[PDB]
Amino acid sequence: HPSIRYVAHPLPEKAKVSIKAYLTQHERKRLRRNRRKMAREAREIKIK
Amino acid sequence: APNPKAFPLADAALTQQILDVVQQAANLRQLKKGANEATKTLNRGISEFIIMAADCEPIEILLHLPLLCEDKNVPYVFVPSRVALGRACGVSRPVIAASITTNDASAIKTQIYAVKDKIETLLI
Amino acid sequence: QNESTADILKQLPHERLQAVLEKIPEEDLEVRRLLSILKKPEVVENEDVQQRRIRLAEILMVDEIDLENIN
Repeated sequence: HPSIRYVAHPLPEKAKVSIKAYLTQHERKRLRRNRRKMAREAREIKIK
Repeated sequence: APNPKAFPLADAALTQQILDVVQQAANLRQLKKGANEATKTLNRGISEFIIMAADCEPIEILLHLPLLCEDKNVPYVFVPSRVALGRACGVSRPVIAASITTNDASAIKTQIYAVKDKIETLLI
Repeated sequence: QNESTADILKQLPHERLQAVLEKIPEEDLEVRRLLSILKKPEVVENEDVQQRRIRLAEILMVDEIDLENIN
């Protein structure tokens, strides 16, 4: 009943994970320096 | 796939855990970056385990290490991206191989043994 | 008067970002999803939800692209 003539290659059957990106102490210091520079210039020019 | 040759290669979740240990030991100064310092940790024998990079090219320069790891009987895994690996090591320039070293006073020691155990699960 | 305080204040880089932060909704899956689609890093080393929202704002500011432009 089965077919000898041919050979099957069926069903190549087969989860998102949040990618956590760390970073350097240089980009932490630079990042905080930029944020506090934005807030500082915002409060300074605002109060000006 | 990141090359046919490099084996074993972890998944996204375990890669996330391993990179977490990379950053943590990097904050505890228990890590040694680079292929040369990885080799030094392997020769000294203080290396808990070796992480290496899959996407690096050429692959051979990271393929000298697995022989040395199998010689010293130390576990090793391949994170997919050297950019994410070095980014976890705290260096903008992508790092290929990192090494978690041994400290008896380290607070993360249990974490290192758990991750190391899952690595030994991957090794085969 | 000339150069109205609203024009200078909106021209200020921080407040121009703060106006964009008001346009973004605050949700874990939606804030996270916009980063995932936007291809920027989904999670940084350690951040509060508000800080992730701040990274949204900053990335939309530097790239000069808005939420309606993305989706």
